Amino acid sequence: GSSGSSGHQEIKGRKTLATPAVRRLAMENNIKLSEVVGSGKDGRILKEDILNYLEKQTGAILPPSGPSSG
Repeated sequence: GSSGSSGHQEIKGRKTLATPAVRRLAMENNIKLSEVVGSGKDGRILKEDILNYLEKQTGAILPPSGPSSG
């Protein structure tokens, strides 16, 4: 055994750079802006980023933890 989890860390960047209409698109889809890899030059997260975050979040890697499968 003696198995451990890689771990988790945080990087500066409290204030997010993205339009207001887009900032909400996340709060509605429970999307972590910070996680949403912005596209705009200045890492500005555009509306497209959101639609691109779900397509990736939906097909994530997760265990069976039961009969359920999706």
